[PDB]
Amino acid sequence: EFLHAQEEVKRIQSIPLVIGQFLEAVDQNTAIVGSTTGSNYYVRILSTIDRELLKPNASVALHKHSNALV
Amino acid sequence: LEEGKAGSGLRQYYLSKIEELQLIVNDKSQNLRRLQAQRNELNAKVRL
Amino acid sequence: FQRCLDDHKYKQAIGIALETRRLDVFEKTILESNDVPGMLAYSLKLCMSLMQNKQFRNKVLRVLVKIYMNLEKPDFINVCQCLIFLDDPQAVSDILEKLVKEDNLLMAYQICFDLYESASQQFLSSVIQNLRT
Amino acid sequence: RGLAVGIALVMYGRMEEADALIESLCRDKDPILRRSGMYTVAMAYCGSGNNKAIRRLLHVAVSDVNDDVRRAAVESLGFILFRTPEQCPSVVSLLSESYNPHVRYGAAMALGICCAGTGNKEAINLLEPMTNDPVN
Repeated sequence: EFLHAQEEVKRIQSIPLVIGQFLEAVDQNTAIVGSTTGSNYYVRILSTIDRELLKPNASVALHKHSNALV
Repeated sequence: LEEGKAGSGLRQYYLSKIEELQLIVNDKSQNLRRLQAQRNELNAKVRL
Repeated sequence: FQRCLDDHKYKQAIGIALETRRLDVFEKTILESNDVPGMLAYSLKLCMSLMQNKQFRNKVLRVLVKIYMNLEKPDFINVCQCLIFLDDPQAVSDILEKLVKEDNLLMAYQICFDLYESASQQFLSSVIQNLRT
Repeated sequence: RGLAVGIALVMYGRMEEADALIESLCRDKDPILRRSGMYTVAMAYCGSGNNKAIRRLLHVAVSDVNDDVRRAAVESLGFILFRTPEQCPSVVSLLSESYNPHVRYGAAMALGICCAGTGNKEAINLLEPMTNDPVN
């Protein structure tokens, strides 16, 4: 089941991602990102990304439906 | 020796017998708690 | 075992006697000289608590009731601690009919209560059939 | 489900005499009938410290794919170990922290039936985060 978990975490990102830009970080594993569709959002972020690449600004990859940082 | 002949004949049979039976139980509890925490790490992974 | 007889301590004797599955050595250590005849009370709890097998368990349990019948007073504990495991219906009915026969309705009155609380259905239905015979 | 408990209850304290039926119910592809075989090995081995019981009863508790049969596996723990209540805190405590709730459910009622009406307080020590679980 540990290998099932790492697979399903892995295959959430190989997808037609949408691209927004990182805006602000609330805390651990949750932040504010604004999309390039307009309409600024507030979603959860992963545990994969090292958090030192989100300074105030970075173009980021976002899921369509769940809309989280990818 | 009422008990001195009984201590070395029919109690020393028991005292030698329960010695290693204590040593294995002393050994396996060390080995068990190693297996406990190793399951505790991997279960803490999967639930996360 | 003769050294265990020369011990004068016979719980050391009763250990090996239950290891090697021999039972006349079991009978002699309780029908020995007067050295605490409640060794049967130790041996009953020893067979109650830590006996895994049931094949010779009843055999050790029924070589106990040979000395309980050969003890002075039969009634008290031996029936509802041994025979309900040994599930002999008519053995209970006959010896309780014996206890009524010497006009002793005070302790037979006790053992019927202790039988109904402990033992199960169809052992009590089987003995009460052999009651009215 | 009515015949699940019924064929488990037709045998009771046989202690060796069920094993042809015990093996046959566990092998079948019906999940309810595998579940009923787990109740049957409970009721045939009540109050006995059989290593053959607790091995076979808990091997399917970890391995099996339906979750209802995983419960009735770890619910049968107390039926075979109620006479010696010292062992049941030591064997269910790590199963009470599993990843699925179905194991964690039958872990809790295994404490309820093994230590029946004692002041054990070690089972109570285990049930304190159990009543504070996220799952309802």
